[PDB]
Amino acid sequence: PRHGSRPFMGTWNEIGTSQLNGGAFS
Amino acid sequence: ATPSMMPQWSYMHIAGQDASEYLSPGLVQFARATDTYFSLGNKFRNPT
Amino acid sequence: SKEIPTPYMWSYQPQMGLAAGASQDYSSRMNWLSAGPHMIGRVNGIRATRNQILLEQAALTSTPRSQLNPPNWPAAQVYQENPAPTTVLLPRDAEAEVQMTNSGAQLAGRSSFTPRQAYLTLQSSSSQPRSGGIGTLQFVEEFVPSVYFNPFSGAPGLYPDDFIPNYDAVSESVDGYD
Amino acid sequence: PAMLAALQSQPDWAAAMDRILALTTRNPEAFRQQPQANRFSAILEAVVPSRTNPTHEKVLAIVNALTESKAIRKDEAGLIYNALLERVARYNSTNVQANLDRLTTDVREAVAQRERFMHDTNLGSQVALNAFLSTLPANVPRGQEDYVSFISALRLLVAEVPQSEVYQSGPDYFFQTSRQGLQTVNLTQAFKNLQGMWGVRSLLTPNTRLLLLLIAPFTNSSTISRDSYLGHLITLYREAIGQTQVDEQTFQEITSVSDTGSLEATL
Repeated sequence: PRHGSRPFMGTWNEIGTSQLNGGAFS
Repeated sequence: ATPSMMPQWSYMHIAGQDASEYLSPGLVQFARATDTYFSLGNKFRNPT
Repeated sequence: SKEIPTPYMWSYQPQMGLAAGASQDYSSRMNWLSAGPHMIGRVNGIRATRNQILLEQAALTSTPRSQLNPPNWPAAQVYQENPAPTTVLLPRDAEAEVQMTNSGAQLAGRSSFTPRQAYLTLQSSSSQPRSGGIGTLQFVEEFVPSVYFNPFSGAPGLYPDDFIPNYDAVSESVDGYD
Repeated sequence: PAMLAALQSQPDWAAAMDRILALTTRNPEAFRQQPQANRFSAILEAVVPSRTNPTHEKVLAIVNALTESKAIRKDEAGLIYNALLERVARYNSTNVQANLDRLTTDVREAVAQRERFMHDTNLGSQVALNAFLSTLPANVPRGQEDYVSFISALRLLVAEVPQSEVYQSGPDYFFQTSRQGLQTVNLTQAFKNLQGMWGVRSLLTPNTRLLLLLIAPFTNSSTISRDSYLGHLITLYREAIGQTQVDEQTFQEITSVSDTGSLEATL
């Protein structure tokens, strides 16, 4: 079973404003 | 030796000179040639 | 008030390296009320010599500071442990082993295959030196018996206020919950 | 005590129209990329700036000043602040709202005296001493006039050791401290036992000896001659201070080479 998989220098959600899914808000 | 309380003990001869060197040589000599009829060696503590 | 005062001994906490409490010499003191002014004039003076000895051995052994019992000794006045570089004699030639094991059949139950061998001198002391709290062999070096040549003679402020055991020098307050 | 009010509130406009306009240096391509919601909520600011209400800020610029000198205790700047705000929220006006401004931009600048207060201890060291020297006897003691040199060495000591060297007047008797720690509290109205030997060639209670040992370092060829006792002792105390420095470095060396040990053949 093997995974490796790429895309990992971190993530963005850049600032001056913040992250996605909402935190709290239907 | 404890420098803080060294004088404190030599005061009471708890530590320091023996009972043959902290008395005036006159008494040390006299009491030496008397411990046959008037013992004096037991009253003059000797520290250890 | 008084002057040949009777040194204030320093207590220890084998816990946090900093010291703890302080109090006049609770026990070790003569009883001269059975004495007249021929040795009450010498006890007074033997105690003065004790005070002078304490002063000299304080100014000669201590490391000049600004707070009697510092709340956290800096990382440069606390006796640090400087061990010696540990030297392990790496007991084999890795290249030689791997090579022969791949070759021939050596399963290999100094060395005979190759006369190569090298030490691996490491570092031994630490990464970040210790900071807070001194050991016993430093307590009896830093907090020499403290002689208080005058009693609490001043405003609340100026007063060795590192003596009261229930002092929190961090917040200059007496702790509670007792 | 102001930027501590600035760095406790007030999260500029030049820095905003320097970034939207893309006139920065490091990353000019910063404001362009934001969502077109932000870029329309920062362009209508450096196009028509929104007013502010500074009262709180500079009022908080006054509390952070009081509680750092010492009035309003640290734990009361939640009643003091509300009280000040409500007073200045009543009588407010370009009258007060300015009278503050001056107070807040002067209290943080008129701090030099406070600095001086702790740089010549001209709060409880020289004002007290130059008061105590006025309670001394007349300045004409009988025996000698080495008096003045000593009494001047005292002032020099108090002026060149800012550490604390406070001079209390703990009732009738003014007493010299050697440090806020205070483990050398010597009584300075109890050297009217040196208005004895001020001029001669076992009567010194160590309290006097304590003062001598305390100032000695700051005496040179001043208290001088073989003015008895007072002369020598000062010289002998200085000699002992030098020897104590010698022994201090020696003991640190001998304990770094490696128990009483050094303490015996040093003392």
